[PDB]
Amino acid sequence: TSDDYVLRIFAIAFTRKQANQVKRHSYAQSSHIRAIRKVISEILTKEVQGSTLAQLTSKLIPEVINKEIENATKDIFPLQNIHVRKVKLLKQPKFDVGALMALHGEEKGKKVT
Amino acid sequence: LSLSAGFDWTASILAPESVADFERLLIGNPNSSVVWMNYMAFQLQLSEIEKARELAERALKTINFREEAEKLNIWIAMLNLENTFGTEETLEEVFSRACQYMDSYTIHTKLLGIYEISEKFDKAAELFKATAKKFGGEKVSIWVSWGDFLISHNEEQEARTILGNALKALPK
Amino acid sequence: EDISAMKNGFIVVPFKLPDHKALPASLHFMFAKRHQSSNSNESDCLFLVNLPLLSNIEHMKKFVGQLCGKYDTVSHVEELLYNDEFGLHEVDLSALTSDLMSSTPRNTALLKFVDAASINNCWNALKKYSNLHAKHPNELFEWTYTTPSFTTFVNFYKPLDIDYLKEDIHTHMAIFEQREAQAQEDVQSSIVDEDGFTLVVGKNTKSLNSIRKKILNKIDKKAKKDFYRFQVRERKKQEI
Amino acid sequence: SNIFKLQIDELLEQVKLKQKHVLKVEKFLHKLYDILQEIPDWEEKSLAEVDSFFKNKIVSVPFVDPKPIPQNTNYKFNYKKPDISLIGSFALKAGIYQPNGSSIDTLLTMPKELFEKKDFLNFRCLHKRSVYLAYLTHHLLILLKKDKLDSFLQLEYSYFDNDPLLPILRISCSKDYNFYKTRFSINLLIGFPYKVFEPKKLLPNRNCIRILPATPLYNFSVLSSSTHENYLKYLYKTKKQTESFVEATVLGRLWLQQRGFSSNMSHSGSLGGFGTFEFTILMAALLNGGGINSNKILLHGFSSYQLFKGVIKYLATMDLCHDGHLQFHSNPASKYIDEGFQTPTLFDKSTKVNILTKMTVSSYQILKEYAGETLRMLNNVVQDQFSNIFLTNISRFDNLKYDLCYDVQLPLGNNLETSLAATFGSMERVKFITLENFLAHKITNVARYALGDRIKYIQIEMVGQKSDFPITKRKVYSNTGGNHFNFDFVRVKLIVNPSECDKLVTKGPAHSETMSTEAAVFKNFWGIKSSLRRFKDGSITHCCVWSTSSSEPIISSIVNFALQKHVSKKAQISNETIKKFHNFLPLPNLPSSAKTSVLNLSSFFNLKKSFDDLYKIIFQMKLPLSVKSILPVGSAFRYTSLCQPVPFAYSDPDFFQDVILEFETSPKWPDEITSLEKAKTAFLLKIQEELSANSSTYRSFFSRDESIPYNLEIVTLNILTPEGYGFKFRVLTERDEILYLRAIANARNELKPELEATFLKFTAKYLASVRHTRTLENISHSYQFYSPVVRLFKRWLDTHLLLGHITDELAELIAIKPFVDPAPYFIPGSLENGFLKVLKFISQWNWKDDPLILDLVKPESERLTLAQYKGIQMNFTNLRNSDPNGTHLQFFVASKNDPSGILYSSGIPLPIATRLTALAKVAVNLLQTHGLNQQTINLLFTPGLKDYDFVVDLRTPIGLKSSCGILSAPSNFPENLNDLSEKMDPTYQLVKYLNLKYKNSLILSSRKYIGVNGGEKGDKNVITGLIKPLFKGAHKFRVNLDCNVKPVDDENVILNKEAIFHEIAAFGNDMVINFET
Repeated sequence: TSDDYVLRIFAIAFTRKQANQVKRHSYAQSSHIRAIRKVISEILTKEVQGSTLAQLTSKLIPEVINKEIENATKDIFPLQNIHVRKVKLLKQPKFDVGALMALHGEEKGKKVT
Repeated sequence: LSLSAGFDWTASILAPESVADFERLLIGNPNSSVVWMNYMAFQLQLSEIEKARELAERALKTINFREEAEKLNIWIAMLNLENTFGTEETLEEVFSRACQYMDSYTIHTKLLGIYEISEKFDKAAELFKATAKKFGGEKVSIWVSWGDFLISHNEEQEARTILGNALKALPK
Repeated sequence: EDISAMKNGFIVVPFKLPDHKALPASLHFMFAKRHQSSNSNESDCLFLVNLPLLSNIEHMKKFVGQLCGKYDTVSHVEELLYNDEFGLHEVDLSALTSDLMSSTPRNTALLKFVDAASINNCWNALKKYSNLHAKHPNELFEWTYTTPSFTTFVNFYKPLDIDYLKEDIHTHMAIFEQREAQAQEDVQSSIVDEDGFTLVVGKNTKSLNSIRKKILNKIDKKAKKDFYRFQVRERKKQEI
Repeated sequence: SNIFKLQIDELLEQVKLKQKHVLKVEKFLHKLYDILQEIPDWEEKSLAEVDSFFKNKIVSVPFVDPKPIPQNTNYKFNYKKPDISLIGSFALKAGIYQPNGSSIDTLLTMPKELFEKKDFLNFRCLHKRSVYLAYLTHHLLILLKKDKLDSFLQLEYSYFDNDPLLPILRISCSKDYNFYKTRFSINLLIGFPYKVFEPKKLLPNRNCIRILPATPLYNFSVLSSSTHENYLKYLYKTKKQTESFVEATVLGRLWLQQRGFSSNMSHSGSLGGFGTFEFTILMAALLNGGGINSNKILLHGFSSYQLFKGVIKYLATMDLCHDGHLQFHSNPASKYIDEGFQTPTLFDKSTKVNILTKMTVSSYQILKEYAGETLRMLNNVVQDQFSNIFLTNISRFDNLKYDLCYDVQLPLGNNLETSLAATFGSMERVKFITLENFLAHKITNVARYALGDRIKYIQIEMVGQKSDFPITKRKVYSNTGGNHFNFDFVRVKLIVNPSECDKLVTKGPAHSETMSTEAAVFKNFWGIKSSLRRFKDGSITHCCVWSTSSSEPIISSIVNFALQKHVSKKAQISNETIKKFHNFLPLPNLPSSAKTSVLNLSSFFNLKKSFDDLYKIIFQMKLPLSVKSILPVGSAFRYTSLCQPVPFAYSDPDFFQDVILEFETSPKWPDEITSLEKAKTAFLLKIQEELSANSSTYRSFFSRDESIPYNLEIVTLNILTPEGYGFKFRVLTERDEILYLRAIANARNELKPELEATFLKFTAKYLASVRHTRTLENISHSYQFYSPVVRLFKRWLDTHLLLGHITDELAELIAIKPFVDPAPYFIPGSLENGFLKVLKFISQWNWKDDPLILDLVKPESERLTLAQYKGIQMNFTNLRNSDPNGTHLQFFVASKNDPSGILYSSGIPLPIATRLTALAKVAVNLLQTHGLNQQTINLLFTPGLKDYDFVVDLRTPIGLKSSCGILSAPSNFPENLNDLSEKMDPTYQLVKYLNLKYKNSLILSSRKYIGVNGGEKGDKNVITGLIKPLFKGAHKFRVNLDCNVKPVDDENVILNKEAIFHEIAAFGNDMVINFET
């Protein structure tokens, strides 16, 4: 992220059969699988760099990202069960309390006598 | 009291005879083709054709896009510049570019004049044929001007042939 | 003040300016010349320069009315063409991006008249109007500057009527559906030229205008140096 | 590296002294040496005899306090021929040209027979020295008269390195032997022979003044007085060994001067003590060891950069004051000891002399900061730093160099109050020889303890301290001093720590059954204000609680009480300058606004919380296209709004805050633009509609936006939050960008420059704006003071009618550079320090030839790499190639967000751009001419308004200050939302609209924020205009004149000023009141 959170993302999807399908299986030949993984890599990279971690998790909750994937991958091949499987945080920057306070939205004590 | 600073419109806070003097003129006169052309000529008189070429490029952009007449001064100036000091290819590049931005037929007419002034009769005849081919069906002036060119060079029979071609191309 | 007309042929048209408390016989001059053009919509027009601020049609309706009464001439006006005093509409961006919905100086405008009888009547009257300043500046006319447009314009922070917007969006959309639908059919309709040449149109293509713009916008690796007896003969030549 | 090599040489030759002035001086002082040998000897004299001998003479002995009294002066006095010698940099031939002038140090060694072994006790030797100097001056003067040279020589006494215990004679030349043009002054240093006194007795721990407490300062002076030639011999060897000794030395000298470091005493108060000698000694000490394992750090084969670089590394990282000290042998490899003496120490075992005695702890810390600060610059490879390292003086202004400055006026200042004089007392005369030394420690010690972690560095300076006095006087005389105290007053200079500067409560030692020593001093130091309090965590600690004020920092309050309680109850402490800046910031009309600190961003967060509530509503709403995201991009969302948000204060221009709405990608977007937004507007209608039904408590309406040129149909939805906050909603579509890219492609070549400008605003408004807010808000957390100063900076632009042409981002990108690029200064930690730094930059910035490129990053990734750096650099050259004079573009601000560098700085007229530089240049000059004060500041924020060709006064029907949320008021939105316009200021739209009409003729300006700069009622605004040179004069008429003109001849016209004055008047309607032409 632009705030220097290095993350690792894992995206999972599945092939689906068309409405008028008669073939039992819905396998895809490799050159889709290679072109699928490319567009998945592009969109995931574009979103994370173009969003802060606080902004990033904001996208995760509605699962918007899967929908752009679904639209992005619609031409190449119909998919199903598109999901961001797992998210890892490999490295963190120097901690900033001020930013943390903003994300969570000082106090005088009481005389002991 | 208050802060008062003299207005500076020439960035000084940071007749023409030098590189500076024309630039100081261009501070207040960005739309004057005469000032630009005067600083075109000074560079050419200094044998600085390359510094002259980059200049009119600045002039073509600096002048307001609505000042078509001022723009025409530069385009004619470049046609004179390339014709006198350049080669055939660069003149063609300017010539094609000049027609792109401005009324093409006007640009054709000016180059015809430039060739006549520069006594390049052979190129004038060739451009007459091309100009007549593109605009002969609409413009009578090109035929009259072309007829004037041939009659001036004692080619009466060619003029008669050209007049016949004028009738064929032009509307009744 | 003795000046009545400018040498290239623009005639002076003086005006008395409104009295305001902030600004306690200051005048405004416009310049006019008869406009000649073969274009029908530009025909019977009067070229005008140095217009007052926000000079739309109905202003001239007052002034032409004032001139008509003073000089007992019959003159009537349709419209003031090319009144872009802000320079807002100089580029038709709709035409620029696409052909559907749009098949398409400064401080000046073209004033159209009903007939040649009106324009010459006004133009003659406007000469007599010009001569007035030299003799009798008092009898000049006063530019009111106020007509219902200014109230709309001066009221900058006025919300738009949602109901009006909803109707407008619906109409503009629906016409767009008709136009785009017609275009897509046209491209994918098996176009064949008079000499039996069938145009190639790709799937998802929507506009033939798109096709032409693309065309305007837009062996050596397979060759081998060493195959032919002549080639190695060249190689044999350069080898020694 | 090679670029640094050549740059160094250019600096060396530039500052190289001219050899002619050298030959001029050797002509003189060689002859001066002849004069000295003419001086006769003298016999043994008691203090009574020398006093009588000097009683009638104009010359007076510069005896040091305490002056010798008849009882304790039993030792006699005598004079004999000394050993004349030359020392200092001129001895090493390492001097440079100095416009202010340099000094030549001549050493006079006292014959050993003139001393006893125990003359280093109770100033015995020093009093012997003083009379010797006086005897020289007496005979030198008469001989000077004999040789006629007195006509152009002026003689006076002075203290060496501002050392009161070491008076010296100075010779200077006033306007053949006349060396005035040389700009040199011969200093007569009266030193002692080597090893007259046992150095072991003169160690810092030992004492030499009987009263036992140690006497490091006095021990230093006498021992240093006895060790001068020895070091000269030490330096001379090293200079021979390494070829680049001198080159490195001058580099150190130049760096020290720019940072205001001198060899002069620092316990006296002035920042200094570290000069060329100390730099040379350390470098020499590094040239015989330096490491913990006694390994070599610098090699004799090193170049000047390597020698200079190593030293800067050496000081920056190793500590010489608290933990660790260095020992070396001038006469043995230098070894770094882990133990520290709590004071800057450079021990010399050979001479038993600490060279860093003159250093103060406070000065050392700052010195270490600068060395480390420069070192990161030295390691930098992306940007050239030569000029910043060597060609920038940061000592010109204290305020730019120090965050907060407090002037303390001591009482009874023709001698200090009896109580204050009483505090000084016996134990401190032995410790601190002078009260100005003692008092400075007293101010520092109390100040450092009281402030604690709130500050980083503190400097105490006694303003108006002199070091030279006439020969007729024994000691320096200050006007207020009356020979008692050599200063006018003391100024306390601070480098604040933004992280904990504004802490409400100063935490202290935790409670215990038995009061600890730390708790005791805490309670005693704070007295009554000391308090024991509990916190929500349950801890019990001794702490004292402060009160925040919008007008001053907590740093002000603490120092007044602490200094008053401990130093003197009569002390007067005043820093009005910071107060006035605080006031110029708008005071929000929120609860407890005055008590808030300017570092409180509380109002801003509340706007987000309201937005978050609205944010959730939109997402759950069902629309044909799912919402991809809602991005707020407002000024308040990046903590830069000039006026803090206030509920229902809709008169504020920035009240309505922009936000970007993005849907999921779809292929059904219209392919014609005019349909596209009309499709976008259709979406807003759903948002307005269903929001109205489900959430009636939210009110909403639509508006017309024309910021993007020729895109006249983008409609924005205005939402009035029940909290009293407003937002503008606008739809972004992925097709939108390419459609614009479509437009430029097919547009006519002549029209293409126009369209790309439209695209430029498009990306500036929608695409880059998102990145701009995102980066700025994050970095702002690290840069606490950035948010207010940029607001004040914008406030300053508004007063001078400049915001209307300067886009807010450009101001923000302008205001942040002192934070991201503090070099050679530190990061601003004060509103005063930051704002003046912004102005200081703009004055000295050559926009015509120097680009502006920012690393919008937190303090030490996304750092600009060398490839990107040059990539931006060629962009500036290419643009300046087409626009050398800079007419079309003026300010070139670029960054990772804006690599083009033209995004936020296009369309600004050249006259405005020059004003921005012009105003700053006047501003800094005013500061130089007149020190910062209430008058100068009040000038900084007032507009002249005279230079403008015509000036127009406008007044609003009602005062807008209250509705702007400004405390010198609405509580709900009007029932009819048409009524909002009744409480708005239309002038900023008036001027913009009038600008477009008269672009070819007039440049009109007005004040954007009427509530802030519209007087007490916030109801007065002014429209100021400017005529170009062309239409100022008469012109031949033409169709393409495009201006409102008056004929003069049958082919000549002139501008119609009066009708223009009418049209603006009616255009303002009742708003206009008066004209001034």
